[PDB]
Amino acid sequence: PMKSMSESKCYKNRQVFPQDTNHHHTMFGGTLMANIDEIAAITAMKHAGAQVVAASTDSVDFLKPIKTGDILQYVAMVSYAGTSSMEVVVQIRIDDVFNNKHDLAALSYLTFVALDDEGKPKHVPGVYPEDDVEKWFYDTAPQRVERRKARRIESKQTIEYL
Amino acid sequence: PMKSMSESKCYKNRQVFPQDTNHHHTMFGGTLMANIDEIAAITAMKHAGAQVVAASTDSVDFLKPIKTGDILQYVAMVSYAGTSSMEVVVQIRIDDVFNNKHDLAALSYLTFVALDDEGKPKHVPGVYPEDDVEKWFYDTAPQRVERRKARRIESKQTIEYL
Amino acid sequence: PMKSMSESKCYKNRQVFPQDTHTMFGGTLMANIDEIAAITAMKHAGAQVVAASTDSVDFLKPIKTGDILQYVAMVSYAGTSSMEVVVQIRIDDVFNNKHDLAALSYLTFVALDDEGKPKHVPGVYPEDDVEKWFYDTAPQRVERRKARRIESKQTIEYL
Amino acid sequence: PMKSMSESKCYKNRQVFPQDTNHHHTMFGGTLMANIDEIAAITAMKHAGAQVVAASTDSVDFLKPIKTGDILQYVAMVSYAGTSSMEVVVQIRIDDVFNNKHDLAALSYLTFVALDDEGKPKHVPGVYPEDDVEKWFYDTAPQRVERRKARRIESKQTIEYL
Amino acid sequence: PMKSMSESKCYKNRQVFPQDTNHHHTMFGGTLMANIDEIAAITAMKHAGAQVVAASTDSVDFLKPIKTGDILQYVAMVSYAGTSSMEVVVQIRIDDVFNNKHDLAALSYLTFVALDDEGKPKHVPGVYPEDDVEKWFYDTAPQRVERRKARRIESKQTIEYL
Amino acid sequence: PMKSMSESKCYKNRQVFPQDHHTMFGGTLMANIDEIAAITAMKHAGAQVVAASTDSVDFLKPIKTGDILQYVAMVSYAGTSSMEVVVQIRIDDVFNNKHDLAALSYLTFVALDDEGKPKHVPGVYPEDDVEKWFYDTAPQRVERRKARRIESKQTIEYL
Repeated sequence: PMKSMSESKCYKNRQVFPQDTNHHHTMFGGTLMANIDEIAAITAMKHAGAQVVAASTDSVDFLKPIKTGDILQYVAMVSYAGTSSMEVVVQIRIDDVFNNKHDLAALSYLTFVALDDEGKPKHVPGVYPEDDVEKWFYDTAPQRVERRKARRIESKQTIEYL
Repeated sequence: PMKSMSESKCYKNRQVFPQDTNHHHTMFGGTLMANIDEIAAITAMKHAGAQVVAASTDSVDFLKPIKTGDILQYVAMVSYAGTSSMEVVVQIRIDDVFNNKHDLAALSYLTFVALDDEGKPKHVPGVYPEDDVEKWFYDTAPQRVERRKARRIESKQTIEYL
Repeated sequence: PMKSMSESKCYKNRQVFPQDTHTMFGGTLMANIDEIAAITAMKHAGAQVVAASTDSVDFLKPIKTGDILQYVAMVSYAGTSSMEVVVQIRIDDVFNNKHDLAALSYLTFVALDDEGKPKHVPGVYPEDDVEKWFYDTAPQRVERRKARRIESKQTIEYL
Repeated sequence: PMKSMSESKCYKNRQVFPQDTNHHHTMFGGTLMANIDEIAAITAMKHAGAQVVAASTDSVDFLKPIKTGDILQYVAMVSYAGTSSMEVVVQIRIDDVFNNKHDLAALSYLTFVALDDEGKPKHVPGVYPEDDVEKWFYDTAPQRVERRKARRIESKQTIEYL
Repeated sequence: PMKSMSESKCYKNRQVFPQDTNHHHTMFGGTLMANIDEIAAITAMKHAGAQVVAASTDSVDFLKPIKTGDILQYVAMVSYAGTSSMEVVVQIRIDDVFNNKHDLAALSYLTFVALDDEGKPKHVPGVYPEDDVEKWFYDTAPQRVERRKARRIESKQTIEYL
Repeated sequence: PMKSMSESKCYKNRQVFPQDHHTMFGGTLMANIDEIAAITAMKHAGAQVVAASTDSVDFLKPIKTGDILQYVAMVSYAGTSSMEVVVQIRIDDVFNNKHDLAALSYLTFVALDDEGKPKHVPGVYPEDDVEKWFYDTAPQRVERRKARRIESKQTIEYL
């Protein structure tokens, strides 16, 4: 079974308010990350057709500053599907509604694991791209997914050490 | 100029409440990340002696599930100091308070840039470990820092592509 | 100048939890409705907007803890400076891929120039049969809107 | 069995804080609607002496902008009591304490249904006005109510079509 | 110049939500204290007819537990007025709205100072009771007020020592 | 059985932001005070705890936006089942590495068993010159607390 990256794509438009920003008109990194986590989890469930858990936030790159009164569009897709696990890619765009352009302000990758009711890993469908943006994330996923497994084993050492 | 990892170490004790969990009694990943972001930024400022910006969240590994009513301890330290940049390591512990135990539930690494009154990169002091845990993060930090730089190469290639 | 109902269409997916309740509390739903409708109206007007009124929120099916919500907002009517936004709130069944309409809301926004004055907005046109259903039923709702702000007019006068 | 509009009257003074406003320092239509819904539900419970559920928000009219640091006074009353259903009216006042004035900033009408311990519609006492303002909302209620029942017919036609 | 205790009396009905309670379904002391502080300031502004600042929360006594879904009624009054300062008393009641009983669940006393538009202390009117509840708090204020002036001497000793 | 004031000492660093004339809202400060103190009391008692009272919160220096706050909570007194927790709220100047005491609070917690009845707690002892200042002065605050609990129950009696 295969699902396109589009089938489980989730959208979220949100505006940046003063309670969401810092001391320099600039969005709290923590607030961006919470929203990222929220949209990615739903995208992961839709795709898996099962409850999911976050194994890890593999990265969040802050690329362009986000200020109060800015309009955000979050886009989430499954970019890699292993046995029970998926990489979700989230794009966070600054949406200019007065000259109708979009700039990529942050980029994030997350790893979710699907669970049955047992609490055990559930097989998930595979995923496939349909346009080239989807293909870009799809093609680059395998080098990211192995680095994820490598850094979780150096994370294995660290817990053992402590 | 040099600072110990301890000089700028920040602590945060917080309890896990219903408002913070999902309907499986498990802590929202986004909430953990907002708190991680908050504690790490303060640690980064203390150390830099200047305002700072988040360049990136390099990873969050969720290692043990966190449930409602659990007591958390966040510990943040600067584990690497470059020219203008800091890696902050944040440890999130589940604190067993009548068996006085601590289990490592999540581990995160973040990157900050110090800024002058203008908004341009500012020199930061170097950092040094004093105990063997501090030395562990310090010693393993350089292998992590190159991966950080290699992988934002992928992010601009990705921005370029889009 | 015209925009389709799709051009300014905004989406929001949300899961329902306890801080959100096993019936979802209305206040939470109404904050999310207002948030999504305003962004759709800005996108359409290409200008700052203000909420003139919430014309209705209909609670049709209860929303329970752990339900997954999908909000869809569209401009269903554009007069001179004012837009009607319709928000559909769906209970999104993701393991059997069903959708049930749980709540329905209609709001009225006015576009503003930099002054603080009403700004002309482009028109709107439907492209599919759902968009047409809301587009076609909008005109009775819109004067019912101005009809009750004349009744709102008497009320403030009296008080 | 009958109750005056005053018997179930609820009050709420609240100040408007940044957490409640957008970047024009203007109160969120959504926050206001949550507060209206909260005060109306309690007034509806008091009148019916039963748990209640919201069938609808019949209207909210935004009449004067509400700004940060403004002091609000909410007043909720039952303006109509049918068999199992109640109309609640909420007046939202900007409360000026330096000259002791009140200006009407928003007006809302909501519809609640009283429920059995089973969850089936429960009979409510009737309601009666005692002054000229209460009589004004009372005399104007039946027209709003007939519109309410009409608007749920169009709500079902919409559902059928979808 | 004098005001009765009733002139500046503020009311607030609020229901207790999950967001307000802990993992034992029990209201956050911090939330109650925030709500207490909010209503008292307004009562203080009303009495003084000027901006106010909180000098202290003189005590909050938790007398009966407050749970999720409970309905609270807060009542705030000026119980004492010195030259520039006011004591506000807040009663927090659990409101049984189907048997119309009230239990006093918490009791708090706060002290505000009225300020002029510059930011210096402003004189406030005197205060007087009209019923037996109002006279109860008025008559017992002198000991609370002396408890208050003593405790800011000890607060100064503490600062000097630190 | 005894624990030092340090064994259960808790820390919390926070910055003062929008959601928080920008002069920090007392309610935000008091919410944070209550949270940090309850955790210190559990740590000390090694048991679930309830807040009996907030004995005082003194606002000593205004806290304005961009201040960095450091909260420190300690057990300053331990009776049979009850604890006084002292919370220090500091304005932490981080580029001059100095500290100002902005607010000071004392709270009273009672320890509870799984039954829900008062649980005995270990005693407390100071180790440094600051800990001894709070320790030595606690009994007069503590008696002032036991008197105010009577006046509060009597108040209930009267109403």
